[PDB]
Amino acid sequence: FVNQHLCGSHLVEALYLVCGERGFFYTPKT
Amino acid sequence: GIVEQCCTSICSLYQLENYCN
Repeated sequence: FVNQHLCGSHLVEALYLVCGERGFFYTPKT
Repeated sequence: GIVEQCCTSICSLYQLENYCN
C-alpha cells in the first residue's frame, strides 16, 4: 500500500499504519 | 516535503518512515 501516489487522507492513513505506536508528523506545507 | 515525495511522486516505505516520531 506504500508504493503508489498517496494524497490527503490516503497519505495520513499510510503514515498511521507504518509508524504504529511511534506516531508521526504530517506537514504538508513543509 | 512529504507531499512532493509521496503525493506528486510515488511514495516509499523509506520516505514514509522519515516522518515517524
